[PDB]
Amino acid sequence: MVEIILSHLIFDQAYFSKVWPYMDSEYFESGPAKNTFKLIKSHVNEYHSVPSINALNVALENSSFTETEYSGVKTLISKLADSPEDHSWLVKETEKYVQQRAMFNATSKIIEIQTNAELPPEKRNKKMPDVGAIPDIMRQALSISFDSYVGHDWMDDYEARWLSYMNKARKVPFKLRILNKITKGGAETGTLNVLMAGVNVGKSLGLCSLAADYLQLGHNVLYISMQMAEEVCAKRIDANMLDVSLDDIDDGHISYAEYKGKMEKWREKSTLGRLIVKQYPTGGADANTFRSLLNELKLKKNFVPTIIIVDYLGICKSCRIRVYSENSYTTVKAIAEELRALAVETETVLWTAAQVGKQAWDSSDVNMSDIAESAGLPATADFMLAVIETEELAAAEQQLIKQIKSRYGDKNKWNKFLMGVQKGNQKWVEIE
Amino acid sequence: MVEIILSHLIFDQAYFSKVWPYMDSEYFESGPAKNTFKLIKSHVNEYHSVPSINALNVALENSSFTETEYSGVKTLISKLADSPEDHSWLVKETEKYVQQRAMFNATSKIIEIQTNAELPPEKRNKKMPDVGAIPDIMRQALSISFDSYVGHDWMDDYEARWLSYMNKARKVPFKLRILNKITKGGAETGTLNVLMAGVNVGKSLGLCSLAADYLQLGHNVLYISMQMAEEVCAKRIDANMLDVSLDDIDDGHISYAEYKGKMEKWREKSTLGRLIVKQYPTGGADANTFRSLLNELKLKKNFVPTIIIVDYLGICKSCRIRVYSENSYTTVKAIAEELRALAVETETVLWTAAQVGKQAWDSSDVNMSDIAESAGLPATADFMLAVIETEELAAAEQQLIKQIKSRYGDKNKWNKFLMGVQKGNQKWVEIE
Amino acid sequence: MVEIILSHLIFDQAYFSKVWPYMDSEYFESGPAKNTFKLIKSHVNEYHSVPSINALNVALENSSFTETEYSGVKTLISKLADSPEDHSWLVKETEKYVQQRAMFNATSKIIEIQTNAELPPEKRNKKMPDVGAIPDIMRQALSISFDSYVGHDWMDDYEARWLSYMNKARKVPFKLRILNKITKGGAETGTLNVLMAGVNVGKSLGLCSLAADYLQLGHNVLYISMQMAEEVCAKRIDANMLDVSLDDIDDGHISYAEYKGKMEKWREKSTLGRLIVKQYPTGGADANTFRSLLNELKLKKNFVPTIIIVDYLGICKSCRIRVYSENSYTTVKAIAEELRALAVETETVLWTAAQVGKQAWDSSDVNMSDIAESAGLPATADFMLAVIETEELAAAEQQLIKQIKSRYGDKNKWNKFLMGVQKGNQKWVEIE
Amino acid sequence: MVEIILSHLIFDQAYFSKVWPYMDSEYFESGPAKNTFKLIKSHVNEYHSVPSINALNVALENSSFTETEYSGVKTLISKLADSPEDHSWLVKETEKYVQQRAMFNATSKIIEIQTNAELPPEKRNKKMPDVGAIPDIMRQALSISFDSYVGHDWMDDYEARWLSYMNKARKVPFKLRILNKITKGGAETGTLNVLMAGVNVGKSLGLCSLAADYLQLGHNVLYISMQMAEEVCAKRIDANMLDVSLDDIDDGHISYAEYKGKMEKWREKSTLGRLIVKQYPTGGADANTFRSLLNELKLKKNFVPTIIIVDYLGICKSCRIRVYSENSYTTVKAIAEELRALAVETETVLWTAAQVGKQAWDSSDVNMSDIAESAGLPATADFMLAVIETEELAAAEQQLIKQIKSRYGDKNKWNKFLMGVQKGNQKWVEIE
DNA sequence: TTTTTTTTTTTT
Ligand SMILES: Nc1ncnc2c1ncn2[C@@H]1O[C@H](COP(=O)(O)OP(=O)(O)OP(O)(O)=S)[C@@H](O)[C@H]1O
Ligand SMILES: Nc1ncnc2c1ncn2[C@@H]1O[C@H](COP(=O)(O)OP(=O)(O)OP(O)(O)=S)[C@@H](O)[C@H]1O
Ligand SMILES: Nc1ncnc2c1ncn2[C@@H]1O[C@H](COP(=O)(O)OP(=O)(O)OP(O)(O)=S)[C@@H](O)[C@H]1O
Ligand SMILES: [Mg+2]
Ligand SMILES: [Mg+2]
Ligand SMILES: [Mg+2]
Repeated sequence: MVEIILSHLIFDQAYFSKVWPYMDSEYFESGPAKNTFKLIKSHVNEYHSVPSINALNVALENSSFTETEYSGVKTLISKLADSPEDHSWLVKETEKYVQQRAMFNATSKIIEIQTNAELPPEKRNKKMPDVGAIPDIMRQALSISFDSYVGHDWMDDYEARWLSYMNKARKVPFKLRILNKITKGGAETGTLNVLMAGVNVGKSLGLCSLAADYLQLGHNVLYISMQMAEEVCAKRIDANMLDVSLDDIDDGHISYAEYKGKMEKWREKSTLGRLIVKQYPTGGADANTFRSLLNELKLKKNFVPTIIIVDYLGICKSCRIRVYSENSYTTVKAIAEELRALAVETETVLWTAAQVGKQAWDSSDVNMSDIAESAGLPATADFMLAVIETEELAAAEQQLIKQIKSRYGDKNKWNKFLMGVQKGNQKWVEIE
Repeated sequence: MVEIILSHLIFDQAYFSKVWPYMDSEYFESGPAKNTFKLIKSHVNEYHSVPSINALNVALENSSFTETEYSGVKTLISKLADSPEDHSWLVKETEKYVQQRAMFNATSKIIEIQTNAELPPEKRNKKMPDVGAIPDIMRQALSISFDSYVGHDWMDDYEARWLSYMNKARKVPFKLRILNKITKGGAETGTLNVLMAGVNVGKSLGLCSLAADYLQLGHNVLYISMQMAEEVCAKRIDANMLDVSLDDIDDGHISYAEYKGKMEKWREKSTLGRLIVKQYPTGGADANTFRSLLNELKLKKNFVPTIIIVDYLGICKSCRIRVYSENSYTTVKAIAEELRALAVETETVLWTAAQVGKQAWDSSDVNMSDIAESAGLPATADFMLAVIETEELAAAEQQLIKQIKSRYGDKNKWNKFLMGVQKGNQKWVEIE
Repeated sequence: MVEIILSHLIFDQAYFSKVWPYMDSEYFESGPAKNTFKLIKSHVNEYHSVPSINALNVALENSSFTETEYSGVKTLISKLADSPEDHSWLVKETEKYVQQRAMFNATSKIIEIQTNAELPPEKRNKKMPDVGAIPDIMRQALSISFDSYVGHDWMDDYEARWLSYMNKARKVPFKLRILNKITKGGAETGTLNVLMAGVNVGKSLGLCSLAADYLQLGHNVLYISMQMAEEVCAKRIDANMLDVSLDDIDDGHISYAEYKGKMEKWREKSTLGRLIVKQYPTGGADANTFRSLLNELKLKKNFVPTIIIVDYLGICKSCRIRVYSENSYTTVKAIAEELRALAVETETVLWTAAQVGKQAWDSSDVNMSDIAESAGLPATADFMLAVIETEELAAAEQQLIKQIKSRYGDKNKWNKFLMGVQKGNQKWVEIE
Repeated sequence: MVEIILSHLIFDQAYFSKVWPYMDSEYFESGPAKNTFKLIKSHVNEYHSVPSINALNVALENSSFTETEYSGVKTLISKLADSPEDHSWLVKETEKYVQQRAMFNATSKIIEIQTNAELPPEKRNKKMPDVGAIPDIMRQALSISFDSYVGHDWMDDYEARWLSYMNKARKVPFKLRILNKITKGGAETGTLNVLMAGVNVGKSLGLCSLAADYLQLGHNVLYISMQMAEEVCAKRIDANMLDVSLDDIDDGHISYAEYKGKMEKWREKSTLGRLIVKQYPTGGADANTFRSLLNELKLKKNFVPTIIIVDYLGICKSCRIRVYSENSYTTVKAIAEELRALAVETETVLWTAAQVGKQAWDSSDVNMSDIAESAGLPATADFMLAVIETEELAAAEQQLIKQIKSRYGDKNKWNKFLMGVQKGNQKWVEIE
């Protein structure tokens, strides 16, 4: 029914107002229909009005396509004529036609991706998406229903807004009291929280301590280590949970009986979730890789995480920018934005680590301007905490956590407090 | 390869154990292959054992099909032979075949769903799923593999992680008591270890001493040199091992009797490894060149290294970044990441050296901020030591090895420790 | 004998382990044999084992091949069969076949090289080697035997190392005993030696004196002067060797009989080499230019230098770097690395010059931190020297040398030795 | 080409004496060309003189030739003319022909060697060289050049070098006795010479003066100005040459009659050169635009300069630096290198100006350390005169010339000298 | 040819 759609795009102002915002060039044909719609779209972009038959003929004469295409477009334009119709049958039929064409294009692209990925490398016609984003494309084929959400009205829609304040399902409480106090109830789902410490100051000890604390509070935690292996992170978690020093495990001061007893005692407790550690090579995982990991975890292991942790965003690969194409600023900003998009998609608290510049190392204070790889990371991150350690603090078994970007509350209040990091047990303890 | 799959299902046993749970009748065909697999599955369900060829013939006789296909099935079971193929290739090829067939089935299913949706509701099939199920089932076809483990589970896999604590399987001792003490068992496999010092301060001296100590502990050590050539390194090793000064070699104070006698005395030891010294042009070798070198070392001789000593990573080239496309920071970070990836792939301890800045060449203390080239090298490294030499230290044949970074222990317990350095013998001795 | 080679690759473990590491795809043909070897090589790379017939004709042959290629590969794979042949005749015949194919490929390559170079520019197919490097390709093709020579085994190659020690077949002695007692026999072959003096302090008087000494020692010397003309240097050499003041050759106090006669005196001496002087514009000569000059000298003048003296390292250009960089650190380091690579490739002692920092001007002592252009140059140099004659040594015709970096020995043993400069004769004399 | 070669062997003397030693029978053909050269070689041997074309015909008349050869030889002899080609093109073309024929013969010989090598050992030719001789044979093909001049060969070019010292082939006098005294006969070709303008001491006045003394000595001078127009610079030149004060021209004291009379008086003198003034915008002239200007002047104006004077080094731009700066050190160092490269490649004396440090401005004495361009100009400059002005020197109409860097001669011989600067006529006169 | 981030280096 392409002829009817074009005719009522021309000879119906009411029809054009609703269907146009959604009409696209890939929904008609590879011949006369697409060319006619391209003519109409160019005229609309140039004059912001629906062209007439004379305007279409003039644009057709000032066009460069061949004789066959010219004749087809001329016949199609000559066949366009308004008919007595009703707005509803046309809008519903157009929605059905657009949905069918979107599904057809999506399945054609799916077949193309499958037949392209099944090719020897270096001859796979790059810039074509991989099989990993096969379902997502189909998800885009179903989100076309002529029902775009205009937005949220402050006065018209306030009961629904008020039924989001006492819900509190968005906030995931910590286990430390100070972190809950500064965040006013803990971190929120669909966010990107960051730890900035430097090199060998913490920043993975803190992530492991957070993972252990969330695990004790009945949470499913997905640790993703882009550098350290799976047994080192698991060893850190074991040291945190079992209250056994990493030196004791290395020096064999803990027996198999004690280890088994502690593990079974933790297992028999109802207030304990599941922690899963996954390792990827440095620069070999992205947002799409994490989504594939999420899907295979949900299917194979029936594991649905809420506290997804990534060891370092700077070590991950952007899923949109080719490697080493853009500078550190753009690449890191894109990676952080994609991670935040993943977090809001799966509705999980995302925790990450970030390096500071060389000038901030061995300094008694770390500012937000000391971020290493990009200034956009603080802009695209919900909460950031700076971990500072000096010789005096190290001798006191304490670290100073400074609130650098506090989006859940006022950062001026409680800006710097001293945590009791214990490096042997990979644990954070409070001083209150 | 359905014939191979069926033959190794009937005959091979470990392949049957690994591949049978991930087998469905929809993966094979709609003809003789499907019928044969159905017969095998029925037999294995009746009797919990793999059938034989005579059993297959009996099942065909008692459980019959239409002769049209029955002839094709009986001629299909005439070629299944033992054919002792290797297990890894067979498993990988079967996995690829089942993944391809799953993708084909998912595409056909989504096409059928789309076709059914187009049909009017009066005559549309009821067993077919709705269009909304198209994405998820596609995901069900994306995550199909033979990997029963998707990650590391803290509570599920408490066993097989305690084994890694009893038997280290990662630690490699240092032959020096101070380094073992500050490392708690020595450097670990799949790690990048760095000695940082000023120009001609003794980066090669320390690396040669470590190589000699590893060689005395029955280790395969591969010394790759982008500079310093080859012979020069073997002379340093000879000075360390044969207890002859460098001046003696270049002044002719050692006879061929002493040299050959000491070499054969070392050869008679059963606790001696192999030391291959390889030379590459400065800036003319990368991680892939190292992988090719390892492959040719494994082929042309029975040499698989456990220690890999790269003389200086700064004078290597990245296997991803084009030459001089990026600055020092990005290139050196990429080189360090590639070297660590090589280390984790080969499960070897990779030692290397790095230069310090121009400002630290005449300083009694060297900080992590004094690293030359990238600041991401300390981030990528697993263990970094700073070699400091001053006039007072040189007057006593000693250096000031300082812990810059340590993923093996707390860097503050023994941060700075004096080490006697015999430059004539190119040897590190410990003060006792 | 391609069929026999492939058959015994598939069906012989000993033959495979003997001949596979020396196999290349450029040896068989441009038809079925090359495709079969590609399949075998891909299988061995992927699974580290020799493929079987089933793996070849099922798991691998189902790939992107045309009908003719598919038929040829099928026929060749079906024709493969194990044949009983002695495993001393097979290896020798395979080695002969490989050598013949390498020679054939080299001949075709040099024919293509000549055809390309015969064509006029703008169509000359860059990155293809010039006509000068025809003999090296043929020589490489000649030495294509199946001998395992990967690196320098420490225990297996101590005989050759001792031969190198006793022959001292790396040292090139100086004519000055002071420079021989600190270098333990002079400079080594594959080395980069540097002089740092300042502005109008030396830095070419020293290079000219070293060239004159090497000329008197029978060495072939190549003086590449980027900053000085081909004649300004020669005249300095004449002043050094003829014991005539540099001013006397300008005012005219030396008669032609003296000049020609003194020259004839040197010519009659059999311990005199060639000091060929070649000038390049300042900033217009790289390592590739020097290689072209070496090839031209070898072909035309039959001149193979043992000493290469570049008048100034910092006014050359980098062959690897394509876009000029305002950062002097990277450019000078790249130039030094390329020069040292050239030196180790040609086994020629390479002397050059470096500029000291303005702070070091009129300073009684010059440290290594006074290097001006780059801090990477001292890291790549094998031996550096500093000239620090400020004001009083000039009145006594003296120059003090500090020995800033010494890779031939301990630089703290004889740090200063107060060389006897003579600027009129442009030479160095000892203070014995 | 063979016809031309034989014709100019018969009918020329310089061509014969130049190309006969490099002429062989195998270089021509297997029919007319080779036989005809054989006749020339035969006659050149029995009678040591070039045969007459009739004598060459007499050789054909009296020689063993097959009917076809004898005819072929007669036709070729009748086809030789005494036409006059240019010598350089003839020598170059016959060299190329000889090189191509030698390469073809060597390639055919190595192919024949390889073919003979792949033959039954019992059955092969003994005279054919072994395969190992292939790389040497090609070398003999590449060692064919009518004239070998790769650089300056010491002990092989001493007679030519002496003719350079006596004839002062490189020196260009100054017309000022003091400047000739300190340069041992003037500046040299292929050099960069700069004057260190101090505190508002000067701006082009000196370079304009240098553009008059060279003009009076007969040299072609190209004055490139950036901060001035052509008319203004030529007005400064007129002031110096016509003895008219600079302000007198603007005021109008000098009339057209006197101006034209003085100009024609200068034109009558045969000891006068040509001055070409070219203007470029500030920062819009790198030392690659100057090459284009020289090419245009040579092609169109036939003006090949011996002196090139650039108004100001700082105003110039680097050919390949992209980013320019009003007063940046990196640009000045690059500009100096590019200008000196231009001087070397054009064999011209290049003069320019640069600013100095404020300390050099306040202090009457100027140190190389006290220079705006440090380690950049006193490294690429053969001569650097420090022209500074003092109120006392001003009151006496003088300027103290100090010699800060003299590659030509000893810097301390005559370092300080007083110059009679006239600021009105823009002139330098000597002081008794 | 400019523009902007980050780093590293060096010169004043
Ligand atoms: N095995 C161990 N035993 C004891 N202490 C350890 C051990 N590993 C690490 N530490 C301590 O933990 C501190 C911080 O460890 P990490 O969390 O790995 O630092 P980091 O910031 O994550 O390292 P990078 O540079 O970001 S990869 C170190 O400085 C050590 O003091
Ligand atoms: N060939 C040698 N003969 C004698 N002593 C040497 C020799 N090479 C090095 N040394 C001594 O050992 C010290 C360190 O040398 P290396 O370990 O080779 O240098 P490095 O720290 O690797 O730095 P580079 O690579 O030379 S910039 C020197 O400063 C000397 O004291
Ligand atoms: N013709 C000469 N007569 C006498 N002494 C000279 C002569 N040329 C140079 N010198 C002296 O030689 C030294 C100059 O060093 P050179 O060997 O020319 O190299 P350089 O000048 O230091 O290099 P740069 O980059 O040009 S500063 C000074 O001590 C001069 O006095
Ligand atoms: Mg970390
Ligand atoms: Mg080194
Ligand atoms: Mg010089």
